Amino acid sequence: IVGGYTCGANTVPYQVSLNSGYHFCGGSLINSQWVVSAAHCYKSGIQVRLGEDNINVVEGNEQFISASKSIVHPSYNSNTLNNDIMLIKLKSAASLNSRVASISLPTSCASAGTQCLISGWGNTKSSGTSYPDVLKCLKAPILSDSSCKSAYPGQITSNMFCAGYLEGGKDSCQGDSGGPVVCSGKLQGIVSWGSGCAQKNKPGVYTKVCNYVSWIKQTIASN
Ligand SMILES: COC(=O)C1CCN(C(=O)[C@H](Cc2cccc(C(=N)N)c2)NS(=O)(=O)c2ccc3ccccc3c2)CC1
Ligand SMILES: [Ca+2]
Repeated sequence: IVGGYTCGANTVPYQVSLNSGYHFCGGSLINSQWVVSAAHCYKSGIQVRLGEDNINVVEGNEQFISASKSIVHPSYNSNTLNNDIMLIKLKSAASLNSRVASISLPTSCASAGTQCLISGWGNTKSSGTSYPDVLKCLKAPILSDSSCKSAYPGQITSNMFCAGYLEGGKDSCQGDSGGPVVCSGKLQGIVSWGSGCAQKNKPGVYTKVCNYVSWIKQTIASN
C-alpha cells in the first residue's frame, strides 16, 4: 500500500495473507472455511495465514491453515485480468473470534464516491520496493466509470472498477493483490491491477465482487 497508514494489530480481522514461504498475496475471509482472493494469485502449496499483523513475527492470534483447494474463476483471462477472482477452501475451519472474522458479500454494487478501506502487506513505494512488516491501510473512494475508462481505454470490463486518487501518491501495489476493498462493511472489491503504483491518472483497478455473488455462493455450495 502506497500512501497508506498502519492499520493497527487485528483491526482488519478478515484480512488474510497467502503464504508460500513468504507473503505473495492477500485475501478475505468470507466464512470460517472460505477465502476470496485474486485469480492471478493462484499458486499450489498455499498456506493461508489469519489474524496477522506483523507477518515476520509470531505475536499470537495467528492461525496457519493450508488451502485444500483453490478454485480460479473458469473464465479468468490472464492477459486482460478479466474475472480476476479465486476462491480458496481451507483444510480446516478457522477459529472465528475478535481478531479473526469474516466479511460480508455485497447485496448490491457500490456507487461512485463511496469510500472504501483497502489493506495489505504489499509494496509501499511507487518508485522502488519496500515491503512492510505490519498491515497497511488506505481509505479510497470508488471512481466513476467514465473516469476509470478514461484512465484505461479499452482495458476496463464490466467486472472492474477504479478506486483511488488520480493525483497519485496513494494506491494499492504488488503484494496487495487478492486483498479486500471493503465499503460500508461489505466486500466490494478485490485488489487486481493497475499501471504501476500510485501513478498520476492511473488509479487501481479492482475486481467488481457484486458481479460474482451468485457464482461465489453457488461454487461454495457445491464444494
Ligand atoms: C497476470 O497477473 C500478473 O502478472 C499480475 C502482475 C501484477 N499486477 C499488476 O497490476 C502490477 C502491480 C500491481 C498489483 C496490484 C495493484 C496495483 C495498483 N496500481 N493498484 C499494481 N502492475 S503493472 O503495471 O506491472 C501491470 C499492470 C497490468 C498487468 C496486466 C496483465 C499482466 C501484468 C500486468 C502488470 C497484476 C497482474
Ligand atoms: Ca505474525
